Amino acid sequence: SMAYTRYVDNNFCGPDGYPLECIKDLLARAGKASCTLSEQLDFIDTKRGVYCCREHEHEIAWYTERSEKSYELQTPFEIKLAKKFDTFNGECPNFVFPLNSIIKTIQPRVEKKKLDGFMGRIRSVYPVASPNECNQMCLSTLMKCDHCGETSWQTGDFVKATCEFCGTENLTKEGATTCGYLPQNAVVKIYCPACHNSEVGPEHSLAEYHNESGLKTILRKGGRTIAFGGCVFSYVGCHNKCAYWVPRASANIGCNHTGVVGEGSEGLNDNLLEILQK
Ligand SMILES: [Zn+2]
Ligand SMILES: [Zn+2]
Ligand SMILES: [Zn+2]
Repeated sequence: SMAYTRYVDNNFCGPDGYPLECIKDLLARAGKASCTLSEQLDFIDTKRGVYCCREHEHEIAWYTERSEKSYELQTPFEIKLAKKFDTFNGECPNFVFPLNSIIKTIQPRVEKKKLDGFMGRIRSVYPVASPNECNQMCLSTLMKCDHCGETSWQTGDFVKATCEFCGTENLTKEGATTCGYLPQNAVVKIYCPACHNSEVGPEHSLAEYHNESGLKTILRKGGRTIAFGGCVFSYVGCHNKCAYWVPRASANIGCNHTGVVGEGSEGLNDNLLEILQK
């Protein structure tokens, strides 16, 4: 969903599950910005499909089932199923979800008399009496350790994980990720710079959190988003100077496992599937 990227699903959305600017422009110029996805994809095929943008090339790596919402409005949250495109030969690039997966998106909760502070914010996602009922997820990154130089599944969150071998804390590196088995009231709870630092404070805005978080997000339709381990995370709010993210979208490859995404994920998922059968 950058300016241009080659690889798309059969619905012409990018590897991050978001629409391409170039395709959005093409649809706008033809006066089909607010048409259904089916009608926009009919028109894209009229413009020669993956060659629809004359000045660069696209290539379909994934089959995905999405909603009928206008291309411009499509998000990872609109994906329901993800697999390799039947007619694409070779290894797929990195994709927001694991192959042969089903996706569930969190519905925003309705509440007559909304609670104050974090309780109102978290109850917009999960029906919990307290924050204690939320279960923090196990986000694992297959990466090399700064200390012992072993490459293993290090467990933690989006930003940091711990080496099982030597116990050294490592910043999350590029490589295969997983959110493991999705628990009930699944949350990611991380240190909040905006809460802790004396310049901002724990009554900071939603905007202020993202400004000070040090995490890479883009303000886009569906809100600011972080993709990790076969989930797409949205920011709920802060409780006790800790930022709470929820898997607004979560993949399921079987047994409620969020599966593996990133370098080598196809091999790792195939190996994982043979365990989950048992
Ligand atoms: Zn294009
Ligand atoms: Zn280590
Ligand atoms: Zn905060």
